[PDB]
Amino acid sequence: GSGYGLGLSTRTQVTGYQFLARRTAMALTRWRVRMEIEPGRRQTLAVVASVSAALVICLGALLWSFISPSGQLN
Amino acid sequence: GSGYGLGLSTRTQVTGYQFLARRTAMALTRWRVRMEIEPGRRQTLAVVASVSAALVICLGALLWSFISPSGQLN
Amino acid sequence: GGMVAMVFASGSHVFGGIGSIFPLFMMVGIMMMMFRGMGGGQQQMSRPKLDAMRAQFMLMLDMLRETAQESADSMDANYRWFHPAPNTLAAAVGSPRMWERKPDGKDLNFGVVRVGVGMTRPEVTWGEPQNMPTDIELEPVTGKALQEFGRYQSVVYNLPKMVSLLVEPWYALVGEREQVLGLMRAIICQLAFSHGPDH
Amino acid sequence: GGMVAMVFASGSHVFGGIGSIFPLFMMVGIMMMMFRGMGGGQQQMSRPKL
Amino acid sequence: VLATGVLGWWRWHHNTWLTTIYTAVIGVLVLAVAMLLLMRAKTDADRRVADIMLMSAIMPVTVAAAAAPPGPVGSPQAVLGFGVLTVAAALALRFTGRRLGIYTTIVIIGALTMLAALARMVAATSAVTLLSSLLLICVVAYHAAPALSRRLAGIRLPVFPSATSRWVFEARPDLPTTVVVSGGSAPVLEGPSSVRDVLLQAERARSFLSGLLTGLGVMVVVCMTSLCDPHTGQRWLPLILAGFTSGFLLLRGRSYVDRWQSITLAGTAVIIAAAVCVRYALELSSPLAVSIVAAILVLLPAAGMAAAAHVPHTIYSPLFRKFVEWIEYLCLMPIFPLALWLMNVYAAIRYR
Amino acid sequence: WIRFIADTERRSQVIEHISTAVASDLSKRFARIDPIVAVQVGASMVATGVVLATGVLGWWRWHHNTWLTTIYTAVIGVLVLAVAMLLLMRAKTDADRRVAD
Amino acid sequence: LAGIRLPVFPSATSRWVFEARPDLPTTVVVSGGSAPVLEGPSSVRDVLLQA
Amino acid sequence: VSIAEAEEFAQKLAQWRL
Repeated sequence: GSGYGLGLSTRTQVTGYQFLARRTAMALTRWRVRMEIEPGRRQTLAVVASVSAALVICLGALLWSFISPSGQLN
Repeated sequence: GSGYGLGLSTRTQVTGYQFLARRTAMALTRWRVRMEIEPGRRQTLAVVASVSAALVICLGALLWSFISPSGQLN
Repeated sequence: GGMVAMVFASGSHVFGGIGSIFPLFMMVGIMMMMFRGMGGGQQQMSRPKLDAMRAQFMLMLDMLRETAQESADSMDANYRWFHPAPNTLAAAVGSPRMWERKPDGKDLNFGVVRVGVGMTRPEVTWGEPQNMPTDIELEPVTGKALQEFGRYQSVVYNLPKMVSLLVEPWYALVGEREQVLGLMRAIICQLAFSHGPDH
Repeated sequence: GGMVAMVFASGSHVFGGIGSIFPLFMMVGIMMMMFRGMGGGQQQMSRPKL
Repeated sequence: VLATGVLGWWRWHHNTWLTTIYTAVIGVLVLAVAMLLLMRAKTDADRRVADIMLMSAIMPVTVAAAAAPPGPVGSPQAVLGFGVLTVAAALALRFTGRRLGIYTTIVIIGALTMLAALARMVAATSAVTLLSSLLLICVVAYHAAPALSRRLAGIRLPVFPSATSRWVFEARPDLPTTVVVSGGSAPVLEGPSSVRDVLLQAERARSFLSGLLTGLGVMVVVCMTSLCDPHTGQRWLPLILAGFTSGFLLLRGRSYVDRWQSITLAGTAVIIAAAVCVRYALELSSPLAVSIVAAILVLLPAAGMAAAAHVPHTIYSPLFRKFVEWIEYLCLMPIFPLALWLMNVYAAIRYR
Repeated sequence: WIRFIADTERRSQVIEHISTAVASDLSKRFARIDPIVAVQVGASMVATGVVLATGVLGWWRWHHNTWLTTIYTAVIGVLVLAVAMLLLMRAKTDADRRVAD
Repeated sequence: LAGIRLPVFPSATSRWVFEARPDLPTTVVVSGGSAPVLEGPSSVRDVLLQA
Repeated sequence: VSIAEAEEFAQKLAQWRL
């Protein structure tokens, strides 16, 4: 039938699927769909922020490695 | 009903409550509410500015500690 | 690229090996900024607002669903009240519901007999949406939503089906004896409970 | 800033005059994109107005 | 199960092949009975019995394989054991379609422990590193839990360009399905096949999530309680990490409306604190340490009951409600930056 | 026993958009958390805590059988007992009594 | 400290009702001035003491 | 309906007249 298989797709369809995915994900944990506020987005974004901050500090360490190395003995 | 518990809240509601509070604080001291001018906020900001000015001087001293190190018992 | 080459031509060789990670990440970040697409003051269409419009449309559609369901419950109770199941008729013999049917024109249930259950079209009357966008102008999410809504919410399931004696000279029952005689026995007792020998 | 600073620790000091014009001009290009990034306006809604 | 226990205790003190050889037959026998019961079982009562026996067979088969390698017990034995356990549980689940909860729990603890032991097998690495990695994987896993639970239950989300055609409002509606009952042999129709199946999927979804949370809860308590140590330098670093982790889970609980799901999150948050208190008193035993621990261990839960009783009948202005919410996001943010410090990543690169 | 058994025949009900459908059905088959249960959870945890406190305090005496263990445990007993008394006197339903017990 | 409580927001879970049945007035009594009297709703009457 | 159910129903109805 229709809708099956690996057909083509568009950018408006990608967001459309994510909209239904969030709304159904909310219904399983809160059993209601009002979605006056959309907390899934924020809780996810908080993780992404966490990962980004770790990498930023890590590169800082790489930056200092060239500025003041350990090989300058004697 | 009645808004019991710790439910989520919209940013539009936050200023709404804070507005009703300021208006109520004025009634207790000035016994009127026309509020041609709102001195409550003006008076409050001046304190925030003083504390802010004090923190800036501390950063200056902390910065000075890195420019010319020395020490005292602590 | 001019900066890296100049540093390399100058003989520093500092960016050799892992140091190249700095130019590499920088080049990628610049590419993402210039690949973000159109975002303007008039070109306001973006996910944060399209989702809101999507969210607003889904919420309004459910209230229409509630209105239909409320009307549907009213029809179930009414039809059962007029055409009960054959097994419930035995106890009801003493009740005033027996021999209740009348032929005097206003009683539309005269000559109608319950034969089973099935699908039927509700009493609601749906109005077509004004200013409908063409197929290429339709937003995908609201399209299937409104499309599926019309198919399922246009009929009500498990309702009592009926046949009328006033419509045909005969009704040929074709199937195995047990089915044919089984239903006829159901038809006979239904008629007998709802209509008197005077009719 | 890090990309530039890393070269000074190596001592090549290739920047200054001829070399500096690249990072100097390059810095403006980045700021110019964010300005285009903040496009639109004039809706005029604000906390003091509400 | 007791039989496998003494046989396990022997293998931990004696290197002989006895346990692995002798246990195999024990499992096959129980498995056969279980097989016979599953073929013969018809009622729900039978199912309870059948499920119990089948579950009982997986335990011996697991330890039998785990005891197969020679020499001192270690990483190799665990990899084999937890692997087949995972395989056994998954297979049983796929074909049985019952007891979704407990099996799912086994699958997760099996899978995650298998990957952990393998790393120690293939590379020396370190315990602190193997544990910290599990903590981070779990933190992201908690956010995915609602999504995995959607796909595992078979929920599908159709999206297509309306068959590349206009809406057909007047299409013939779908034909209703017919059903019967054992006692109530008279058939009756209940509705469309496309809609009725969704009802079964939903309770399965609820079932996977409940288990999925439980499996994850177990892993974090084991991991968090091992990372902290009373002798290691900068003692407070791994300890504060347990605090933010507990806070995050405790506040996250208000996101779940189910009775047991919400409680399990809270229980998980509390047990993490209790388990750390005990470890801090047994080692480095001293009068001041035990005095303070005993108080925390009774006051902490005492404060909770107080909060539990008073919050439900009071009113709070929006400004405070907005404040308790942000505590969660502020607690999540430091987890990754702190975990890498405990793993020594910044020093290793800085001393490249 | 002779009994009257009512008719259960009624219309079927269908919701097509999957998210709303999942919420509607899932909301009837299970029970949401409530304040009554919350109080019982609190009572259970505090009980578990004090039994854990006595466990560790009771282990310390094997190495230092000093007055600390008895002195420390005695005050805990008094506080808990005092609270229960007020609860017993204030109780209105069996749920409250379970809490007190 | 005085018990002033700001009005609660409806949190967008209900529609506005323009005329629900009004709040019942409250009665008061005194021993010497034995005749009972009424003066208004509880929600309003308390403000005169809170201030 | 079976013959027994019909006769049962029929016997109940045979008890009444206008």
